[PDB]
Amino acid sequence: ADNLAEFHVQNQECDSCHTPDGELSNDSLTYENTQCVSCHGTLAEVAETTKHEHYNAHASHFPGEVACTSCHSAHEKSMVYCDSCHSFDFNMPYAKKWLRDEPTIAELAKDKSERQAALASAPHDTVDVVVVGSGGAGFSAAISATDSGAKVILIEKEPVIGGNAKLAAGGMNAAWTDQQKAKKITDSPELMFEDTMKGGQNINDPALVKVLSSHSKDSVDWMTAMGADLTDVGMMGGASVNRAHRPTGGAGVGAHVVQVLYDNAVKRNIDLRMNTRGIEVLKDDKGTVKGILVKGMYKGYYWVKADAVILATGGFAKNNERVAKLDPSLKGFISTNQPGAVGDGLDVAENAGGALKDMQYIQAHPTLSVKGGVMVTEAVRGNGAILVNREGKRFVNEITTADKASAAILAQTGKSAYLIFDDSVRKSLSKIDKYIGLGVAPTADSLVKLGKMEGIDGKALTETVARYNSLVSSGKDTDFERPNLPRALNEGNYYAIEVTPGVHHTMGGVMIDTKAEVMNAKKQVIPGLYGAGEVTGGVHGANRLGGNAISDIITFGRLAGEEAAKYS
Ligand SMILES: Cc1cc2nc3c(=O)[nH]c(=O)nc-3n(C[C@H](O)[C@H](O)[C@@H](O)COP(=O)(O)OP(=O)(O)OC[C@H]3O[C@@H](n4cnc5c(N)ncnc54)[C@H](O)[C@@H]3O)c2cc1C
Ligand code: HEM
Ligand code: HEM
Ligand code: HEM
Ligand code: HEM
Ligand SMILES: O=C(O)/C=C/C(=O)O
Ligand code: NA
Repeated sequence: ADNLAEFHVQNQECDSCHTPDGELSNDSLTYENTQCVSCHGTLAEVAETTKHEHYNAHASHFPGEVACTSCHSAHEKSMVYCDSCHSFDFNMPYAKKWLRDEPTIAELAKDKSERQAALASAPHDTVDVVVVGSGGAGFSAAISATDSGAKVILIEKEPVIGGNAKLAAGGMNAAWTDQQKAKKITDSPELMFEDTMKGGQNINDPALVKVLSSHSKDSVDWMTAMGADLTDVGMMGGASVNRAHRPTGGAGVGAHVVQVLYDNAVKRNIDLRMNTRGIEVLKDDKGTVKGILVKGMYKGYYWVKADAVILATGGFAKNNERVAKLDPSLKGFISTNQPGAVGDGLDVAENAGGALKDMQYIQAHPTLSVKGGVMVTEAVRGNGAILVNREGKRFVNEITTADKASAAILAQTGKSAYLIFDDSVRKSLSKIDKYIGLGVAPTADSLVKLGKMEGIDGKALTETVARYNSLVSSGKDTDFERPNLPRALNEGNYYAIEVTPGVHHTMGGVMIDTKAEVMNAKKQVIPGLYGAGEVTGGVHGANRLGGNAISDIITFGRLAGEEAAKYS
């Protein structure tokens, strides 16, 4: 067969997959996937037949109900979504190499003669709020607005939900939570505020950070009330105390949080449309939003009439060309992001009249696994790992900010460093088992062996750990002044993860006020237009603190959802 449909049509009718009229049920291909499931079983059940020791196409960390058509198209060869970050040994029938080729919003100007057509038609739907983007902000905003009584349509341009949010690992910052107090941590919203302002070099908009710190405990409560487990509280860089909340044992905060929001959305029957890209915010003749034109991958262009559009589209850290224009030093770097985190949501906010701010501050995460091409959480260092260079020496306060950590690693020989930890660190953070599973955490029972495996002087490495452990014992890092020394690295085996900075987060984005309203260049609110999450600028100034983005998208998404419901 040349394609999956052709393969099946040797012994099946078209309506084995299609509706009776043959029309695609919708852009999520809900009906069609239901047919794949009716014969092949759920994803879990498919997974059983495709196990590999350390990976499985059908049993991934992606939350929500991942459609089969996310990777298996019927009438054309299709791409494996995991190939956008990994290079696992897959043999998907009818596959084609991963290649993201999505027109920019500007390029879709080529469809004027179909967009105009769409805009002249009746709206496909009429609701109160359209939320664009199914990351943490979008889901929060959809839920929020629905809880407030608004009818929402939540759209997602990828075949899968979660954006970058589902990849999040280290934690969601919040101060003065019950979760913290359960752990004997003392903190305060003013402390979180102060950490964030200095972490962002005082570029941050103070009123936005006030929302961020003051709403954080509320955001953690809200999530917890929805089913989230944010009881593990870890240390992230640039933080005075542990406040990065995450699931018990130190599991990824992101997949979990997005999973909860998704289940909550499903429970509220929120209309969630996959393969549906927001293209252009529609304004009436008085300049308030009147809807949004979207491009359904299978239904084409259509618009939704709504009083409020909440842009929750994430950042542009995967778009290296845009990143390079704003920060020429990040050009050619690998990104930790999902494939569609390319800034099309900012273009949509900009075409609507939203002004942008702080675009030039683009965060590189210091520790992208060299081997794996994926983010290794800062929580690894927060929980006690150290960084060592090829020379086998520490060279930086590993819990400093992402900007200082990146520059320090890039100044090491080979422009990469090694996270070094033991079984005590491993065991304190379950997320580290995911890296051992990826094959990116080589291990050995001695640092000499470990260094010889990775090309780190073993004897230097061994002295470095012994030196580090002493400092942990004495309670002060006089070498690099790492202010939190949670654990000696002397339990069980030792592990090394080769790391180098990757593009990660765009701290710049659409200008919003404390009600998450998008402002134009003359600082005027554009009625009905809201922005939440990484698509906004001003929250994190020049350097976002680890944990603050997940705090931010829940806080701002919830807030946008409420404000929009209310605005109506
Ligand atoms: C690998 C990784 C791990 C991270 N770990 C952490 C962590 O522990 N703690 C932390 O604080 N931060 C962490 N971060 C940062 C944080 O996850 C992100 O900032 C991300 O969650 C921002 O959330 P968001 O809702 O704004 O956008 P995202 O979650 O990126 O979601 C936005 C959605 O919008 C969709 N979209 C975009 N444009 C359009 C359009 N025009 N139409 C329709 N849909 C559109 C995108 O496809 C995407 O799904 C991590 C980021 C990465 C990449
Ligand atoms: C878009 C929807 C579907 C997807 C993504 C899908 C997935 C797949 C794939 C990847 C294969 C292997 C093809 C090959 O080896 O060349 C396959 C085969 C098969 N499919 Fe599907 N399928 C879908 C719908 C269906 C439906 C509706 C039925 C039955 C009515 C079905 C029954 C089968 C059978 C019987 C086989 C051969 C092997 C087997 O499962 O015993 N599939 N399918
Ligand atoms: C000869 C038999 C079939 C015919 C004539 C047919 C017809 C079509 C048409 C016209 C479309 C595009 C609809 C649009 O763009 O609006 C489509 C898409 C689609 N069809 Fe089929 N179909 C057939 C069999 C199947 C089978 C056997 C499957 C799955 C095993 C399937 C699954 C799908 C899916 C998932 C889509 C969305 C796009 C894609 O993945 O290619 N169809 N089909
Ligand atoms: C219930 C949802 C899905 C169904 C029914 C389906 C169906 C299938 C089937 C029948 C096979 C052939 C494996 C075998 O049985 O020999 C397969 C293989 C495969 N599918 Fe799916 N699939 C689904 C979802 C997905 C998703 C979401 C992705 C990517 C994340 C994916 C990517 C692949 C890959 C990469 C292979 C080859 C497995 C390997 O080489 O280990 N599938 N799928
Ligand atoms: C269905 C699609 C995918 C599959 C099956 C998959 C598979 C895996 C596997 C097997 C691991 C090792 C730990 C574990 O077992 O979870 C892993 C880790 C990881 N993957 Fe994926 N991957 C997929 C897609 C992606 C994509 C598209 C990205 C980036 C956008 C990504 C980012 C990561 C990261 C950052 C890690 C490190 C551990 C963590 O944060 O949990 N994965 N993935
Ligand atoms: O877990 C991490 O390393 C990333 C955190 C962040 O980007 O906030
Ligand atoms: Na931003």
